[PDB]
Amino acid sequence: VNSFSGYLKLTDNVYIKNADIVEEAKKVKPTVVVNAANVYLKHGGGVAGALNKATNNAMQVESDDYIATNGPLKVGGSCVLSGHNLAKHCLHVVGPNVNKGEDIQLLKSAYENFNQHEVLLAPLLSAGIFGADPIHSLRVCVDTVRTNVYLAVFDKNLYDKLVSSFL
Ligand SMILES: O=C(O)C[C@@H]1CCCN(c2ncnc3nc[nH]c23)C1
Repeated sequence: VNSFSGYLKLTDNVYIKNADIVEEAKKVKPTVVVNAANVYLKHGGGVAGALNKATNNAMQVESDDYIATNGPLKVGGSCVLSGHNLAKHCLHVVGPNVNKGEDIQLLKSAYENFNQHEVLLAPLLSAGIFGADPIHSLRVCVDTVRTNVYLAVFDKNLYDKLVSSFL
């Protein structure tokens, strides 16, 4: 038993809810919140901008130090940093950005990072401003992640569509 509430169960291990991941994160304090990061950890908009804003820019400050030491992430890759006031840890995961021409097949590699964590609160990778089809992101998620993932979908219209079209 864990503290996530109001989720619909899609599979043995994948759950979904219409929620703001920032507000969901501040209430659950999950062990891991996933950020929809880019390779530079420049948290300007979308989920990342919103998560970073909720940390009063502390996420960005920590991220800039990470990049200065380690260089950029790979598309499909991840790093674990602090969760600040939102979670114990933040798993920054880089899904392909269709609006940059990145290969959608890397979406599976991106979701594989979730398997290193027993339980996660996450957005749909490559959705939103990253330009992928969220229905496809949810299919790849279900077919790739084996650990317990709680998906927060900000848009109520999208949430209902994802549920109604799920196979
Ligand atoms: O509806 C969804 O979950 C998908 C969208 C796609 C566009 C970017 N996204 C977001 N952008 C800015 N703030 C957000 N807070 C929660 N999600 C946020 C998520």
